[PDB]
Amino acid sequence: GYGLGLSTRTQVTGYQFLARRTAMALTRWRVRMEVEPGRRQVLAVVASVSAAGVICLGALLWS
Amino acid sequence: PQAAVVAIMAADVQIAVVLDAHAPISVMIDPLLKVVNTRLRELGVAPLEAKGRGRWMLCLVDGTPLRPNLSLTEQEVYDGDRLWLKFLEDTEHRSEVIEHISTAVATNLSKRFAPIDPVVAVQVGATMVAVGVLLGSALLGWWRWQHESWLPAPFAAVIAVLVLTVATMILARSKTVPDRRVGDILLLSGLVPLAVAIAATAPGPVGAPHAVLGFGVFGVAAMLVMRFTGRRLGVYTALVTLCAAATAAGLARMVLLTSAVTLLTCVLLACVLMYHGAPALSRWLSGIRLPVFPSATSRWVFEARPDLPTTVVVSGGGQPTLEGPASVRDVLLRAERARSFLTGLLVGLGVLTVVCLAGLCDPHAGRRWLPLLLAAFTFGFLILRGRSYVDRWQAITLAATAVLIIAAVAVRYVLVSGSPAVLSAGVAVLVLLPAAGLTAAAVVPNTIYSPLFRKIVEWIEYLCLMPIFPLALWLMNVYEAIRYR
Amino acid sequence: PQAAVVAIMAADVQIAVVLDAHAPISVMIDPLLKVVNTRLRELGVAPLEAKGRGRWMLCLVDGTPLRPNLSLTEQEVYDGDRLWLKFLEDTEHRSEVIEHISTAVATNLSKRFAPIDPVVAVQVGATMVAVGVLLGSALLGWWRWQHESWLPAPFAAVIAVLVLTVATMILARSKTVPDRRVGDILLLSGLVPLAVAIAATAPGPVGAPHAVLGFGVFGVAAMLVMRFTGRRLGVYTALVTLCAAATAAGLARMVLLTSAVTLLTCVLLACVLMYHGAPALSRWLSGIRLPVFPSATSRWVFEARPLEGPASVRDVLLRAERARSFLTGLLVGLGVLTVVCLAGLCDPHAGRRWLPLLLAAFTFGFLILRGRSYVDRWQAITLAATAVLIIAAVAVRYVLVSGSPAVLSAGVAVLVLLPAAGLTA
Amino acid sequence: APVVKPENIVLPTPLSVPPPEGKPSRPKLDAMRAQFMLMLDMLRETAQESADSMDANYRWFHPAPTTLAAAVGSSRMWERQPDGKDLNFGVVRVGVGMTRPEVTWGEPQNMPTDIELEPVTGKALQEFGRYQSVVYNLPKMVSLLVEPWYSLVGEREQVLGLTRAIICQLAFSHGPDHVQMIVVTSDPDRWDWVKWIPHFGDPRRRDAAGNARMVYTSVREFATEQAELFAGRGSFTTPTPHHVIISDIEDPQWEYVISSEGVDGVTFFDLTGSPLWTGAPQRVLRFTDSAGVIETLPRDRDTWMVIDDNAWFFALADQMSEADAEQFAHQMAHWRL
Amino acid sequence: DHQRRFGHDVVGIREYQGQLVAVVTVWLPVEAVAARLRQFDVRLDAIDIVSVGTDEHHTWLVLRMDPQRNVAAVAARDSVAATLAAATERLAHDLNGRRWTARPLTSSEIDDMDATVLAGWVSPRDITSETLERLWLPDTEATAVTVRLRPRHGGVEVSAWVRYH
Repeated sequence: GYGLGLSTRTQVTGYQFLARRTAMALTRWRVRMEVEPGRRQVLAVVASVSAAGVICLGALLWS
Repeated sequence: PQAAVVAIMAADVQIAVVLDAHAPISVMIDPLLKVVNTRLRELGVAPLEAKGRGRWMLCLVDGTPLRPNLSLTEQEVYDGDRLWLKFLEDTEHRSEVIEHISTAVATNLSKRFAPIDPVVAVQVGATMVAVGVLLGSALLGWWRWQHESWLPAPFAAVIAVLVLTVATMILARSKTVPDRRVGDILLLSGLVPLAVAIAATAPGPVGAPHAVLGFGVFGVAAMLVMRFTGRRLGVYTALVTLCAAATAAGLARMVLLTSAVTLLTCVLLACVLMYHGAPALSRWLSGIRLPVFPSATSRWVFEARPDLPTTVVVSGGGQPTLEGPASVRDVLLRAERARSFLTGLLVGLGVLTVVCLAGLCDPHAGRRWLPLLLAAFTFGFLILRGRSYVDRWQAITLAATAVLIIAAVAVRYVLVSGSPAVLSAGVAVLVLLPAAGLTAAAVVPNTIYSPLFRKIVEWIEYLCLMPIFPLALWLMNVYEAIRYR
Repeated sequence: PQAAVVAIMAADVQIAVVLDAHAPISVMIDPLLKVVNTRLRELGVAPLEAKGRGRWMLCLVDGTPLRPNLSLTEQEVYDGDRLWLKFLEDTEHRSEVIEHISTAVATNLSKRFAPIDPVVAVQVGATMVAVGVLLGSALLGWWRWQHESWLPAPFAAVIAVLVLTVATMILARSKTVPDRRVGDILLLSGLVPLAVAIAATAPGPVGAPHAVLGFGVFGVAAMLVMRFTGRRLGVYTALVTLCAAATAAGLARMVLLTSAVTLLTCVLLACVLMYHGAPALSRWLSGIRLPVFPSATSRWVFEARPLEGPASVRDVLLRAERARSFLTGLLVGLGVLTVVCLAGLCDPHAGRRWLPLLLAAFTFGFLILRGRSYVDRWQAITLAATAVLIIAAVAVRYVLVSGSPAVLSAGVAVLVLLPAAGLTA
Repeated sequence: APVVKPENIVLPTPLSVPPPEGKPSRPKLDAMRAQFMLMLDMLRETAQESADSMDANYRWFHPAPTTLAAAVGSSRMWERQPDGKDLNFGVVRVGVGMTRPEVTWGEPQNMPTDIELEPVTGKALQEFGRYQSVVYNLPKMVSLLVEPWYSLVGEREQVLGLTRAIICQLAFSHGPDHVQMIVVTSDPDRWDWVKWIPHFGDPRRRDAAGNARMVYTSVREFATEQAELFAGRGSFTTPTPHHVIISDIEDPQWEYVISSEGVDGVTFFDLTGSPLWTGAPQRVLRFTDSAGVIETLPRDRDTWMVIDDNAWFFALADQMSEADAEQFAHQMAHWRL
Repeated sequence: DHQRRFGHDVVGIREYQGQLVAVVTVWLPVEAVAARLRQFDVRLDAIDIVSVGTDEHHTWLVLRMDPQRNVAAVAARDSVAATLAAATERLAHDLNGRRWTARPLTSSEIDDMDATVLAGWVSPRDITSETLERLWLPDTEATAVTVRLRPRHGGVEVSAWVRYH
């Protein structure tokens, strides 16, 4: 049934897929996903945080 | 011979009789009263008796009498017709003034020229009590701020307790089945004096942790109110967002004694991250749960054909019960709950990001161009983000947030600085930028852009989204700290 | 037994009938239809017919159906009421099921809520540019208040003339839709920078000459846009009321050297006269024969329809609605004047401080008494609201500028107790 | 009359994925999932349009009992002869419930094994098969020509409401020349409203009011011996008037005129469910909920044959009050054709 | 001004920022014609019983209505004239019956009524009932008795006055 247990990669990526599809359904009332901007822009946030960490490591060395 | 069978209405009971279809009314109305009286005595009801002067005479349902010298068939009476047996003072009682009136506008216009219904009076009174208690709590908080004393804290507590008890008694259904509005308005309004009293309980000039505890108790009270009532999800959701941010900022203020600029910047980063997780959180809070996956069950065909919800008619009068589809009806209700939560998140994050960008004080010389550039990037962020939302009030919330960031930074520079150039630039952006928004709203839906240009305008969103984190770290001077510490 | 005379209506015809008050509705609904069909067929009008599947309902004119198993008396229909004889189509149909969570959420929100569209979008743009230019005009006024610079007045003048020309072009070219309110919003927004531009041309330190000039020109421009367009006529009525009072005060401080207290009291006297004068003055203003753009109610009456003939009822409806809008505007403007003058008079650091409190109490009672008089919802609501805000203003002023715990406690007590007393009623 | 068309639609094949194997294409998979989900939605909207067609068909042919006030035009349009109208000549509405649609979901071929089956597409196809295999809130019907009798078991008012709805559906849809009705009761004051209905008129005996009303207070009281020289019935896998005999008398004399086989061309509705009439579980319509949920053995939608031998949800009964039945009866008494 | 409708008879209307319509009637009649002051949706401003003397004797009911108090009722009808025409016909058909006949005034005979009211003086009295019979007694060459019915606080309150010669 349901309860705390163990799960595989294919299950977790499938869950993330359904989460993104529900997010698009909620925000935009469409469910066609030939392109999803949501992934693109959360990856832009990830790039922001990664660049922040990179420049954080860069300024540790010289002065 | 032919006979007609009709239902005589007399003394509020229905009596079926058989009547000659071809004799005149006045011939057969003499034994008919005897038959009706005999039936009434069988039923044990007070028999028909005349008073004054007049005749026994049969009227249709509207009251028009039958012609007494004509048979039933000559007056178009058929089987199963209902006739009222009455004693009338005169033989003439028609009302022949038929009148032409358009029924659509007649049944329409009455409800919107309606006078003041006392349910509206109760709602107005509850609203104005809400405004009054909010003004009282605000004045008590202002007195506690200006005049550090033990006086305002118990008085706000008493008012809060009495208002909440009154509101709960209203919501206790003893006085309110249909208008939860009164109870919700009073309940929401009474929470603010409670938070004011709790904050004023702590010593010091301010409420001792710079009023962490007031915002905290306000937030948790709103969370519990949603947990128990669940009606006004958007409003309490926005208030919970504001209270959560204020409590986090205040706890970092008293624990770490860090600068207010650092606090505003990290709260800004929190809202920036939170705008992207807002659809997910609205899904999660609404109770929408994506289906559990079969881990090891080999069976995949389930012919269980789930049963029917029988929605009993709310009158409870034995009416035929209707049927919804299944348990999955709650997907609808959780769906409007999710929309309400998401609208609340957008409003609250909008307020927080407007407040955080009011941390731009001095003119642009020196390092002050960096937070202004951060404001510009977040403006482009929010104004392009609105494509991702379809419902009008969410899109308006994002657009309004974007333009209010510019409005707030401009008014702060023109008020704090005494430079006429700053004033001219501020009034110039105030008049041009929403005018540009109006022109964009007028032109863009009515013209057909190149897919290339659509890709660039798609990419300004991402390109202004990216550089805001290093600018945030520049404003927090974490880079210089790592340079020196 | 009782019989209730009621007038039923069906198939654009109203017929007066005398229904038995105690027989259930389901008993009478059947022969009543036959009577109505007989009367309509006698008139040559096409009789009522059942289409598809459904049932007949007697309904109140507000729209709710009556209960078939209960008579008129149990469901509180009384003599002289009107009933509506509908044929409700049967709503009973299959229930769609969308098993997938995401698709179900998408279709349920898409079917039930309103998406954003260009019609709303242009109005949002107009609203926000209105807010922006109001902030800009108020900000230039703040700068000219703080500093003696002549240069803000050219900025206010140029932004005013640009927005007014844009509004006029939109009103002329795009008059074809009820989204011409985009032009109205812009023009209402742009009269204010014109007023502050004219006012800032008054030399020397800011004061009454700037005030009298600005409110005078703004009220005059309000009256012209009344006569030229006559669409947003309620809000222009409120604005011209406020400008009339402000211009009277400005001329009273320039032609004379009167104190503020005397002017506030005289304005209050004018307001209490004007609360009596308002319902007749609005019927005078109904006849001003400004150009006829119908508002929402009249528009949505005319969509359902095509001294004699329809021109008469069209004229009557337009006149009545204009009168209603004028009167509402007058009440709102008078409420603002009342609250601002009672705020101005009630200073606690005055030896005669007991008297304006008495005036506040009597006028509070007067407005609440007068609130019972008018039949429209928002008019009575406006009167009750300004009644609450006068005591709110005097309480907040007394607790703000006087640093005493006693007056603080008294104000915060009455400010919660007296609207609660209103809630009890 | 609205038309419904059968279909046959094969379900899409779910995706497959190899499991990983120890140690000592996410976008492609998501695109394939999206394509699968769109195909599934296309099938769902096809199911919706077919279901709406079948809904319109049934509610054309079987209205709600309340809406029978419109008593002309479609009145009495059923025809005796064993073709065409035979598809609905004998059958009457009893409530609302589930039924299988006209689309037949073909079993998807090339199903991957249960370890290779991708979770999301497999679960979504599971749910599609579960929920789109029935149509919800459609009229549930009972054929008078397939059973010797039906029995109603439940509280008194529920059973009476269902019986009034049954009587009214027969009276509206079938003419007096094809269906005649009898009521045998111990409580005659609850059946006084049926005197208006033409189908209760006995043509042989005439009185002042017209044809004699066929309501009897006891089974012994029967002067309709003409309807009792028939044989035991052959079920209909048409006799000139089919007789419907309501009974709530609770009399041990029934089994004399009622064998185990019933009577040809007559159907009985045993109100007050008794051990005499409940001797066959497929003929028992048992009230379970207070709201009026009926449970009985499921039957085939096309042939009315019994599917399985355990009781299951059948319909939410159409309970119709005495006031509404009397209103219809007054309306119905106007007509003579 | 004249009006015709679905109804039976032509009704004369006079208008001067408000409508005036008279109903003639032809002893003691019921005092409760004020029940028809408040019809189903129309709200008449006043009902004046007018009777004049001299030998001739004439009696009229004159109707006053303001459309601005009746915008909801007028907006559903085909014209503002057809509203008060309908109310006039209702009151006329209500009175028409036992002994007294009633009919709405033609527009020319409205001015005839005005002329016969003019024909070329005492105070109002407050306690009204049963004094009307003794009020008609004193000698005159002409006399005009009139009683006004008005809606008041949801009810009907009555006032009257008379002039002689």
